[PDB]
Amino acid sequence: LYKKAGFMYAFVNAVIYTAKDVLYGKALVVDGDKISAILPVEDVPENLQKIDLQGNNLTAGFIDLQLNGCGGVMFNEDISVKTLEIMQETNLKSGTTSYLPTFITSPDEGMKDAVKVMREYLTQYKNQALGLHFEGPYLSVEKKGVHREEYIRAISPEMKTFLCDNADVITKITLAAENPTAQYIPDFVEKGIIVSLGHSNATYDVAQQAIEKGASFATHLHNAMSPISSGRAMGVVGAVLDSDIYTGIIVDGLHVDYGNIRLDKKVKGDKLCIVTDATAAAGADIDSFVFVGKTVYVRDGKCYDSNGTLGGAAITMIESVKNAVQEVGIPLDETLRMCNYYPAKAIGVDHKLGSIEVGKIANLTAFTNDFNVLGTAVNGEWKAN
Amino acid sequence: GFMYAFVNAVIYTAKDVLYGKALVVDGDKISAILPVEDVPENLQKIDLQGNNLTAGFIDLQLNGCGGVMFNEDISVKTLEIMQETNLKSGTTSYLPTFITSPDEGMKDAVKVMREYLTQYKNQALGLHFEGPYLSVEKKGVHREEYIRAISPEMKTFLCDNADVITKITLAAENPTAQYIPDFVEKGIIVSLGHSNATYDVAQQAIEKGASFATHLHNAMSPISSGRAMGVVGAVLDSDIYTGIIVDGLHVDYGNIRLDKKVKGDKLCIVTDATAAAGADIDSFVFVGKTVYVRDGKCYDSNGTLGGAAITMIESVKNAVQEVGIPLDETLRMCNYYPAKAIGVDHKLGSIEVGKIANLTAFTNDFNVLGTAVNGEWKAN
Amino acid sequence: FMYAFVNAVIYTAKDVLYGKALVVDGDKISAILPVEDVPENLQKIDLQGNNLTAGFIDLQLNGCGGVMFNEDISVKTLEIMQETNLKSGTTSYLPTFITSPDEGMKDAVKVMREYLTQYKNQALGLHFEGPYLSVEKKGVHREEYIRAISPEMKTFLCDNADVITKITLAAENPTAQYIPDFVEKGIIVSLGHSNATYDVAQQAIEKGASFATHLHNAMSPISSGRAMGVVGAVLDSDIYTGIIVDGLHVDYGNIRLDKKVKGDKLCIVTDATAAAGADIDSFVFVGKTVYVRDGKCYDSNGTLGGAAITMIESVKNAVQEVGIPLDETLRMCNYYPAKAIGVDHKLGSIEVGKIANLTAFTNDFNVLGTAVNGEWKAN
Amino acid sequence: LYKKAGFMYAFVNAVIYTAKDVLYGKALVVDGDKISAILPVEDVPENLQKIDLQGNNLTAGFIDLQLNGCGGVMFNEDISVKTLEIMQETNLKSGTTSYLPTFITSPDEGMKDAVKVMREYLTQYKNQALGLHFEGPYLSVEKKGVHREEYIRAISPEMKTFLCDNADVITKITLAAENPTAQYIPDFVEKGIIVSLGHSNATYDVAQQAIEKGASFATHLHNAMSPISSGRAMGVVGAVLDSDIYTGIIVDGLHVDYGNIRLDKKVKGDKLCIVTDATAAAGADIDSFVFVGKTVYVRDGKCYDSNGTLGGAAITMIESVKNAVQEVGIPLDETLRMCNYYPAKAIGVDHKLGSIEVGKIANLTAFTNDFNVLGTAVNGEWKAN
Ligand code: NA
Ligand code: NA
Ligand code: NA
Ligand code: NA
Ligand SMILES: [Zn+2]
Ligand SMILES: [Zn+2]
Ligand SMILES: [Zn+2]
Ligand SMILES: [Zn+2]
Repeated sequence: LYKKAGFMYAFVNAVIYTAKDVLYGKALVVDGDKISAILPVEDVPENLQKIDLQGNNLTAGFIDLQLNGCGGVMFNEDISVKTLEIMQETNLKSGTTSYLPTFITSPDEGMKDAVKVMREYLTQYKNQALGLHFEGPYLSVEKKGVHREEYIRAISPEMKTFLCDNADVITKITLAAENPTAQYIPDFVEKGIIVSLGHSNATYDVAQQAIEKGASFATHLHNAMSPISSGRAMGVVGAVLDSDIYTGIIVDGLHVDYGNIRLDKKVKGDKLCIVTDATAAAGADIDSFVFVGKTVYVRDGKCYDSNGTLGGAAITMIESVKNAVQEVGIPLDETLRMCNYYPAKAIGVDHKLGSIEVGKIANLTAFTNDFNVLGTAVNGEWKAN
Repeated sequence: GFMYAFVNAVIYTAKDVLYGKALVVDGDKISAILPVEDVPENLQKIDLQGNNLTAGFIDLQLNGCGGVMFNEDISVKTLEIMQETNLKSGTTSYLPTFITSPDEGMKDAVKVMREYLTQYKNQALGLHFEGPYLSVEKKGVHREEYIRAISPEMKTFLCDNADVITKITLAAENPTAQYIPDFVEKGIIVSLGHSNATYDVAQQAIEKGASFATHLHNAMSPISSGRAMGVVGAVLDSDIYTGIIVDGLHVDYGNIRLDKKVKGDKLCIVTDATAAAGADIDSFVFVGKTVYVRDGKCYDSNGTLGGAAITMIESVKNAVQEVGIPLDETLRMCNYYPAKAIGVDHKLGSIEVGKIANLTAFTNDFNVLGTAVNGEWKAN
Repeated sequence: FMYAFVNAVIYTAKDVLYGKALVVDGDKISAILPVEDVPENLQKIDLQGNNLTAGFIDLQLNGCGGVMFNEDISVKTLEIMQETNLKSGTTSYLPTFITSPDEGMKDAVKVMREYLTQYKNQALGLHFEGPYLSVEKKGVHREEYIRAISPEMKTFLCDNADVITKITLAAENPTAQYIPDFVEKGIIVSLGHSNATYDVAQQAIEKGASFATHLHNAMSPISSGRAMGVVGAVLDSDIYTGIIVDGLHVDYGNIRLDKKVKGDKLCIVTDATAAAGADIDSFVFVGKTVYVRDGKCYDSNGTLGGAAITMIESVKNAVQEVGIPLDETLRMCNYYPAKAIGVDHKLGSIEVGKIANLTAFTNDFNVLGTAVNGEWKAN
Repeated sequence: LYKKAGFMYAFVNAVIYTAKDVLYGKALVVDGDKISAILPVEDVPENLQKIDLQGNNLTAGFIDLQLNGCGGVMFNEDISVKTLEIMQETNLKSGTTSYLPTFITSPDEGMKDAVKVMREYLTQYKNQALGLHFEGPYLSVEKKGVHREEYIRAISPEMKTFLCDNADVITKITLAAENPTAQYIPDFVEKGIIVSLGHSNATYDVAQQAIEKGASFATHLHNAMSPISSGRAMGVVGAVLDSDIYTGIIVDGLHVDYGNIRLDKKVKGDKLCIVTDATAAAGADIDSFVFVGKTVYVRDGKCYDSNGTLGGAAITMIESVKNAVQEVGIPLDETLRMCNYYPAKAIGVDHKLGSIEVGKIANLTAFTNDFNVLGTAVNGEWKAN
């Protein structure tokens, strides 16, 4: 009624990266919040409103599976619907239409606050911030990174019930394979929570046991992980590489050498996902921020604490696309799949998001060949950058 | 040597698709491939506005264009017009194609090719004699009264003039095929075409040295049964390079899908174009036969097609949008593979340092922005 | 009853296994395990380093071992064809009943249904090749019997779909209107003996046809750049297709091209006749005299009337003359035909829980024996 | 020459692994020391005597690029032509027809003795022991392994001249990328010596510099190398993997976990070579041997000195083929290439050795599908096991 869902409109004069094809000479019709039609550009009804993308690129909006903050805010430091709204709006400037608010190692009280804020946000917004990613606290202090040792712990039976009871707003939990909490991996998976390995010093065998129990993701590969340290000690890194699970990797050139990403892409193929792991530094100009009481300084696109340990990243998805194409040498269409289609599959939202197919949600990103985002559509709502 | 740079382009090198790079031209050569932010500040830049840059296209079968036909006006001026017309659709090199007709015109065409080559490099490269040593059953629009078998005198003439003859298309069942080893030894590419030969007779010609096949499917014995594979089957079941027309009228797009799957990096795109390409005409004459031009189709009185009205950049669009070949692979079918098919790939057909700066810039709706020929840039 | 095959290279359809044993339990594949883990007291068949794979499935087979299903419509014929098949590694097949009067078709349905009350996973179901063909591509099929289906015969076939696996018909025959009806009833529809244009053949595929019968043979070919025919529609499609690999029906070079295009959709069939696995000089095939001279079956005019080849002989030719790798060739004889007719959940590959229909063979392509429903019999 | 005159014969009833094809129904004709023809088996000239391989496999003879000893002898301990003859004869029992005698970290005098012995051996034998592999002494103390710290050193200009002057009998030198000796890599390469990286704790950058200066091989990947220890520290292992050089790897399941081999094969493709790194225990039944003053014990397939340091391998090429096929999961035809064709390419003898093609040398191995060697041909001369 009254065109509440909007007039139908069409993107024209774009190269369309659908995830399965690269389309030339086609137009993309949006109807309400859905991708309506993909048709020859000269068959678009003359009465449709048209967005002329001037020969640039159009793809499904990026999905960022690990995001602690951006645009000057941190979810841990300000647990509110407003923070989530700010992060969503900031993400659009870099082509990211959905994300997982990532809430790291901290007391039980804030975790329950996070659950309340997520459920409140989800009464108002769909297909944007999708669900919580609890990164910690059930980690290993030997691979704590910037996480506070005093909060790294094993799960109580009551907290296990709490998280299972609230699985409808929890997309992912990152935990250590050797933490006693790994006993509950089948319980989490049964409730629909993605279990991901991270901040873990486990051996190869112990990591594979957690994968066997149902862990299906690995959090920022190489960072805070036991590595392949010898021919006979493969660690969490080797376990993740020598498996079929999806894995996230940061492509800022600072967390992981581009050479390592080249190797990891050859091994992992269509199971390697790009995440930002971004902080308040991303999409803003700041000199420091607070991360669960620890001050993280921002200098030269590096986010590090006073001892030089990296605490998140300052990168965005479209910047990550550019680095993967230009420095890692991944072809553009495959790089895009690592930012939309593969993360969608990794958390099981791919029936409605992550690729350009008729009937899926019109979450979309337009971008140039020098990797500037021109605009986004979220639920069919186009907003130029 | 004048130096300048192309910037703000996606560069298709034939081996890579480069983002964030610049291309530096020095005289007639590709001098450097650099991060765009490392271009020396004293170089003028051509800003390609985010569009595409690739090696200039090479058209291995081109009868005419821009309203002229090489058979009808055998002159250096004709070759100059064809070259100038070709630039508008991204084609920086071509083989002037001279079809079935009497000996005297063939000798004129050799004289004109030599005169052209006293002046021009890396443009019209050398003659493609298409015929007359063909078969009458697969003549197409070629004149039956001129289809013949070669005399020892004309065999000597052609080998004596191999310095300006790039390719000869002949029929595998024509007695002229006995001379395939002679032609190849003199440096002439032998192409199979206009031939009704059996599979076995075609395979014999390939074994003797034929290394190309002329507009696959058109004027060829087909695969007519499980047991009769003909010339088409011999070409497909071989390692030879093959040309194909991608106008959607000479060959069904589904046939091109199959042939690409079989032939991979041996399938080249040719236009086989006529006076109608790059012009707005309704008919033209082709060795005395009028050929009508209607809706991109060139056909004679019987509806036999006589060449095409297509260009290389239009063929690129059709291969990408109708056949489903990826852009970078389609471009290779228009520059890198034809370069290799005729042995000019050491200097042309790909973007690498030290090769000739024959370049084509084009948009994603397949309009050519301009070309460089021997490093000299001209916007369309 | 439990036993294991040991000392074999096991082609499972997904992997080529070395150092493993295959345990059979009753009629099922029970376990695949390291050979040194097989208990001492478990009975073992030692395959002496030779090859083991899922039994072959022949989707087009008119007769063999001296008998023709059309000519001798009986359960005994199907038993003879099955036991003959085992000698060349073929554990399941579709009895193929060609273009002939309605009454014989009804006889075949009765016989097939009676056979299936006694035998499982062997002769699977009928292949009716014709009569709804075209006279321009009749081959040895009798022109007088090629026809368009009546509403009464359409009802009979759909009523008896429980024993009809496949129907081969021509895309330009008016019978093609009923392709969705046949498909809804569980009958595979295959294109064959058809002079259709590309467009009319693609129309039949869009309507539900999912197979093509002996590619190149009795089909309109790709006759030009612009006329792709039935051959072109099948190749430029995602449907399964059968091909004969006897070197007489189709040039090996054509099979090379067809394999390059169709990949995992190209299935090997024998299209064999009474001459396969027998020593006869001629036979009559629906009134047509077919002479047998050194492995070629042809009528007086020289038209091929079926083949004298077996599946293991086709494997050899596919490997040695076409150049297809052994593991891929075997898939064209078990896994891909199982998928083409929808029995791949129980047959066609070596996976735990599937039926133990198995074939053991040497590297010069002699069959050492078979298991059918787990029951091993050496050649 | 009162040895047997070279004649013509054929192998029939074999599956032939040529390195480019797997042939069924073919025969292989030998003429003198050359592969003469590959023909349909029915077309074999009827006058020829025929070896019937009874349906088993036939491939080019294996080339072992790292071999310290076998059959009860160690080249370091008995620097003699007789030692090289015993190793070659022992090698035949496991399908290996060529090898590089490996001489480890030792004083200059022994190195000069080895050059002397290698040159005299090559006056008598072709296509067998091909030339020396000097593994050390220009290594690093931090990754010395079983090599004596007191002998690890940097090369003098006189010893550098000696090695370069004798490059005609030296196939390969393994050195550490951070050893000052690495400055001479271009000199060694210009003289025709393969430079391999090994026993090196170098950073990724220093290792890539050595590769840039001409190093084209890496010695037993993972073993005695700096690993990829984090996202930002890729070490020698990462430099080798993220390059196009050939590298050798031990496939005994004890030096390198099979999962690591899986990963390295996915990364390296046709650049990964199998070596044995074997010792006097290979092809013998001994409980110990001496290796430059140290007793090395043979226990449960392991070779280790009294303090438990690994000192070579007890594995043969055919056993490694079995492990690569059954434990790593590499297809048989690709596994064979890692044992003949790729090592041939790695040291530049592929024009004459390493594959079954007409005109190449008839160095051949016949083996069963339970990976027992039935026999070999060396320079066309067949000898059954
Ligand atoms: Na959830
Ligand atoms: Na020439
Ligand atoms: Na059925
Ligand atoms: Na040397
Ligand atoms: Zn973390
Ligand atoms: Zn022509
Ligand atoms: Zn038939
Ligand atoms: Zn070592």
